[PDB]
Amino acid sequence: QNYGINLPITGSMDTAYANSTQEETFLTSTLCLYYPTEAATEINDNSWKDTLSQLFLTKGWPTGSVYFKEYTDIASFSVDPQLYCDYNVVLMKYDATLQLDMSELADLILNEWLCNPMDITLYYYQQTDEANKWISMGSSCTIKVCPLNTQTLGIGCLTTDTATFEEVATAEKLVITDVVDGVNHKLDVTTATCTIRNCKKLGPRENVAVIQVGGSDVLDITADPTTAPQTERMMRINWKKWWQVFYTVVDYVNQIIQAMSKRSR
Amino acid sequence: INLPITGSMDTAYANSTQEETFLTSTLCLYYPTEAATEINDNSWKDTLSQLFLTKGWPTGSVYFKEYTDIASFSVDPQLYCDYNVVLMKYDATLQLDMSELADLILNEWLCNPMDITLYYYQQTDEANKWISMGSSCTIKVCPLNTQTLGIGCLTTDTATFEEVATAEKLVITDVVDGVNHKLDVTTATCTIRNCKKLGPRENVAVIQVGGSDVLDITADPTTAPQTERMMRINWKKWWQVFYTVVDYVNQIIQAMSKRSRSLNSAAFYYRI
Amino acid sequence: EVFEAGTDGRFFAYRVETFDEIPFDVQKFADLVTDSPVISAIIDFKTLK
Amino acid sequence: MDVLYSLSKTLKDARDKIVEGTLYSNVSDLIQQFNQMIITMNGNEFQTGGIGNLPIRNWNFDFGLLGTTLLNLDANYVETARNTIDYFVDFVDNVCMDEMVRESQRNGIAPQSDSLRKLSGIKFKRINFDNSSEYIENWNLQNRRQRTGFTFHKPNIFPYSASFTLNRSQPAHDNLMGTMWLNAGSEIQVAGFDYSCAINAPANIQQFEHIVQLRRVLTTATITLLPDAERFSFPRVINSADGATTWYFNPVILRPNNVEVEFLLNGQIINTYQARFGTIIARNFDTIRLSFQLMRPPNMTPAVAALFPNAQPFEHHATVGLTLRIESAVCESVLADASKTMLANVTSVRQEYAIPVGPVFPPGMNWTDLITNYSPSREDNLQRVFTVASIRSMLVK
Amino acid sequence: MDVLYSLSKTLKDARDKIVEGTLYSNVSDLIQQFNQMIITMNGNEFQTGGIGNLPIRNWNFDFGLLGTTLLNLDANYVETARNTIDYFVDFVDNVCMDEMVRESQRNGIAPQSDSLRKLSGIKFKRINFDNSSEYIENWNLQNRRQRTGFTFHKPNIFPYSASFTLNRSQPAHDNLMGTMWLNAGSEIQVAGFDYSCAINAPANIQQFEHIVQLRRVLTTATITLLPDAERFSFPRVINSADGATTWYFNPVILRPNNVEVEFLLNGQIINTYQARFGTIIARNFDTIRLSFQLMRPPNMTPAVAALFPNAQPFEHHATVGLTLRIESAVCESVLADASKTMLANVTSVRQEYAIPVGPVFPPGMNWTDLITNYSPSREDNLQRVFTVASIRSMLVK
Amino acid sequence: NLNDNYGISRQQAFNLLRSDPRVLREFINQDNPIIRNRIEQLIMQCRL
Ligand SMILES: *[C@@H]1O[C@H](CO)[C@@H](O)[C@H](O)[C@H]1NC(C)=O
Ligand SMILES: *[C@@H]1O[C@H](CO)[C@@H](O)[C@H](O)[C@H]1NC(C)=O
Ligand SMILES: [Ca+2]
Ligand SMILES: [Ca+2]
Ligand SMILES: [Ca+2]
Ligand SMILES: [Ca+2]
Ligand SMILES: [Ca+2]
Ligand SMILES: [Ca+2]
Repeated sequence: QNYGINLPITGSMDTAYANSTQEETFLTSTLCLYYPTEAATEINDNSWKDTLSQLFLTKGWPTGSVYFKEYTDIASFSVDPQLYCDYNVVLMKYDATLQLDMSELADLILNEWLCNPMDITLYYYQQTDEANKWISMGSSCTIKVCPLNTQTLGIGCLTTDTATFEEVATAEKLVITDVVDGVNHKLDVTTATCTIRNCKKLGPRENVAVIQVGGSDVLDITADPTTAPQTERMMRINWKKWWQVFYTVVDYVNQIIQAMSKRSR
Repeated sequence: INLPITGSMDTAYANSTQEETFLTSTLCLYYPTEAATEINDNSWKDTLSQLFLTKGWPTGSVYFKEYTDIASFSVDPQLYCDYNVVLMKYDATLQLDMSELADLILNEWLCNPMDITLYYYQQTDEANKWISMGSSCTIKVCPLNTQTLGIGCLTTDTATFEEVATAEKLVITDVVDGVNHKLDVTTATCTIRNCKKLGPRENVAVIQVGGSDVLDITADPTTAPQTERMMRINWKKWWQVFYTVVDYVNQIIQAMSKRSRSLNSAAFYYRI
Repeated sequence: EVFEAGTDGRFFAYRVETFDEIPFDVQKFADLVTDSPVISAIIDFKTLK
Repeated sequence: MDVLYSLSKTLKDARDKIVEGTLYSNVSDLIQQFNQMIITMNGNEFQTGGIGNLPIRNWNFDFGLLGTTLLNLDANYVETARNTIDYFVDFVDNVCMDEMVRESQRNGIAPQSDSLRKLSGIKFKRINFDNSSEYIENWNLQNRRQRTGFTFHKPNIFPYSASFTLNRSQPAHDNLMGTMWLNAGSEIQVAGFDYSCAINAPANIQQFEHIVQLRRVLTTATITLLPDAERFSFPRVINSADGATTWYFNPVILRPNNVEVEFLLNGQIINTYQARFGTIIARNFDTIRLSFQLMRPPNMTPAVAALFPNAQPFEHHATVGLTLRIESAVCESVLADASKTMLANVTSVRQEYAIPVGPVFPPGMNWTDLITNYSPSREDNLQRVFTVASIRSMLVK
Repeated sequence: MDVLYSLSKTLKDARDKIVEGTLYSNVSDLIQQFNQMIITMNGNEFQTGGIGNLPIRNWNFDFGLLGTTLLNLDANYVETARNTIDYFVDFVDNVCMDEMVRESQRNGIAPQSDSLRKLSGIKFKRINFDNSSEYIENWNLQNRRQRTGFTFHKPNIFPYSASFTLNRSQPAHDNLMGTMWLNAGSEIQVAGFDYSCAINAPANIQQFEHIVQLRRVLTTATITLLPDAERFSFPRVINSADGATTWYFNPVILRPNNVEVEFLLNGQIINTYQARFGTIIARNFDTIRLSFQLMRPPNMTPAVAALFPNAQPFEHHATVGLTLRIESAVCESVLADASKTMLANVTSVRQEYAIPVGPVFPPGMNWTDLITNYSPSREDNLQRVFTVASIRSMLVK
Repeated sequence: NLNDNYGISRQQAFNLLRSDPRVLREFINQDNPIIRNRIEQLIMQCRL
């Protein structure tokens, strides 16, 4: 059990495919859904959770392995999302005005970020690679940046007059900022109501699954404007009600969990 | 990983992994408000940064996270740094608090939630404890017998329950391992979790700024150990304490080792 | 054994006493030109012969 | 054994040379050898078989000699010679079948099939005619210790081994680095794959090495090396080590750079080849080291830049391959090939007469598990059965 | 080679037997042998040397016979005989020093040092007197292939390896499990160490296995198996595999329980010993499997209980050891020992005369790299040089 | 040690005496431990 190390693995091509770990992973794992308040609002039923649980019970998932966790709105969810389960599903409504925020949410939860803190009053920060971004959470973040030159002086901005800084956010609950990698930036931030963290995007999180409910696929996880990929756990649906959506999820929960895979870290 | 590792005793190998990360370390101090109070300066953080720069740590690697009180810090301590140092003042009326904080941060915990009402829980081994965090946690416990009745207590009258925590923010409760207990906790103001102790956290280092060594990290009274990352200092000012820490940070860093299990921000893992 | 070379992409291997071309041996000319003293081709093989 | 090969060779040369119309000048020496063999045999009674479905046969030799008075041969002589040769041919074939099926760890070179011992006695030594064949020659050499050699064409020296090795793995198998090899018979196909095309690795390069450690030495190997191995160059769905989950593999073949093929003997490097593909030679080697690299192209056109992004999805996996075939070689020991049928005759005899599993050979003589542990006992018994199989094949095909 | 040994033996026996006053009835046969040697040698010119700093010498034998007329030898006879013998002794020493240096991958048994090729002729075969010594007897036998064997006291068959293996590791190296071993010469000192003392393990038991795979099969080995390995029983500061960092090792010895020693052959088991110590025997083995355990004491005193707590610090690491020393043994092949100076003579000659490195033996003939790869060519050449070394040491010690 | 174990030619010996980089690096590429050890020791002595 050599943890903290990475060793060469080996195998063969003559070994046969083993049994189906389904009907056991459901029992020794847990499934957490994240629905919006609009769903329960439209529904207007108190026993819909027990109903979906008794339905899951047919697919194999036992009674107390399923969890439902409401969220009033996509931004309130983006505010410190704490996903601690063994299989997470996230039903996400589409709004053309919220596109960037509901893509930042995806880039935050679908992936696994290694996040170090940040202190703006003392230091001036720079990015090193293309995956070392700055994610800001809080209730209203107003972020301004002033890049510096080789000799610690601004570029189109002054290091005293914060009004001359360059604005990238304006009262956003979640922000993910990428800047030019190789230049030191001086920052202004609403530290009182927002925390900023310098995070490196590691390999992806195979434990969550986003399901867009409405419009066409728009989520550009990769900040670089060349890939625009569609990952396997990035699902779309077209909706007019919510019971049909929940029945679809329950009937196709095995494909979802096949698209997902228990975490590594 | 299950596979094995090999070695030797004659070689001088020199062949080893080289890679990159956040810029070759990070460090975070946790100092009490009293220190900045005594100092009365608004440039001492930058002063200490430029000092650490002599020891090698670059500008954007050292951080300070002020904490008002030991209890406030114990309430949801969110450590996310590659090296953590915790300066901690001595107070004989707080021994259990600043030993529970140590047993929480120095050791690595795997915690599952708990539903007091619908269920009655128990401990399996000598490492499965119950940690409760919040603003004021008053806990009461009634052991049970084979026939699901009480023992010196009554399932109905909460006053008959036996008290173990009174007006505490962090509590680490160990009860008899192998019996079902019924609990009463201020669930409105505190959250209790069934936690299991794992291999230690080599990423934090406690520094008792004051009196003699008291921290009994191990709840069992027979060990009373003292780890390499459990330090002591004698103090009359805070500038001298910080200069000492800075002059001897390379030994602190030789005593601390980066994590092995995974990355996480809190003092315990969640596994439902 | 003399190994010549030029930036214009010519390469002649020959002998010292009786100038007579020979197949050019890369992976030997390189290990020689690395360390062994190198000489200018003012009297290059064509004119030399 | 030498006298067995002598019997088989003079019987072959008798069925061939002794034909109607031919001339006694061409066959007088062979006829004298035949008559000497008959004189030696006559009066001895042999037994054969008694293992599995081999029947127990008793041979009694009382024959007449062959005349030497004629100049040209007639049918009245060929008929006698044929009636006298068929019996000896059946006897030698039955002895060879009785000997190919017996095993022993104690002195596997010494003969089993006790009739063959009796022939290895010192009265039957007047039968030797010529020990010319390669197998009997190397047998006599080994008895009179000398540097032998069997020249093999496409030798089956590698046991079938298809397998992979992952040096950077995950549960979801979405960013992998590793090497995959199929070592089969006389050929090897190795291939190193990286799903990131060496974007994070240093200098935009990733190193792959495969060390094949042969069980027996080889010499004068003529080898054909090529890039871009085939069977690891198309989409695949492979199970993990524990056979629990599967992972996909969609390759994109590049060329191996910094390629180095090292033929070693006792760890001492012997032959080295750098960036040379085609027909190469190895003079003495017990180990092969194939060490290649995967180099990210620094300049890329759009159609290939769209395949190697700086993000984890990586639906195209960069690969570099090498194929290596040992077309011909020489070995101081005995193996199987694509030219000779000695192994097939042995295994066919055993499968036909239903011999139980022996202490030495595995069941069915699976060359994989019989080369995997090429111990000296197995090597001796294999030389022996191969020799008598060649001897039998010289008579019955 | 037989004639070289015969020369050496009859010169030895001439320097021993022929002394003033002795009786011709005791040395008549040896005098006839010496005179025949002189006759066979008279008229030949030998050359010796030509490699490294070894000089080039020319020998021309024209001596006179030894009188068969006397009854009691006198000093005027012994003096002439010794004047004759010292030349032959210098010639034989020089031939042996010419032959111990040369090598060949093709027919290493076939002589080198062409004076010895000349002595291999059929006009020199009349010199043979007797071949009784162990090495020459095994030489003649292995040529006339038979079941041979050399007897060894404390043989050097294990190549020097001092290494460990961790089945549970961390970067801090505070809770480990693994096995350490020193395999050197005739001794194997192995030690399985667990820092937790098998508290988190099932049944309070932790297993360890150590598999040694010899390159040549031994026989009739007398072995001493003791517990509590010594050189893995004191504090240590050992480096990681990758050399990055180090770790402390403070051992505390415990007995190995349910111990097992399996002496195997081609994967099959031959001998098995359970909970036996002291002197043991092994009739044949190519592989040794030591299997031992660490059993946490169910009962414990205050001190040892305070040394083995249920928490991670673990400042006293439990260990279980085994020393295994091969005292005597027997082997079909040739090795080194702690009794014989053959390897020492060979290496001393090569080092003295600055012999360039050859195709077969490793540089300087370091027994570690010579037994880690003991291929048949190396085996043959080593047997040859060891035999001529024994010969040279029968004369000059 | 080198002349004894790795038997050495006259030219190689003269050039090693003269401390010739050509033959020194020919050995260091021949992977001669008797020289690689000395050179690694020069490193471990040229550290500071
Ligand atoms: C594997 O699956 C087969 C087919 O359903 C089943 O017969 C077998 O019992 C399974 N293996 C085990 C260990 O149960
Ligand atoms: C490390 O490198 C040295 C020289 O490059 C080499 O001799 C040694 O074998 C390497 N280590 C291993 C374990 O191969
Ligand atoms: Ca946003
Ligand atoms: Ca960037
Ligand atoms: Ca501006
Ligand atoms: Ca407390
Ligand atoms: Ca009570
Ligand atoms: Ca407990």
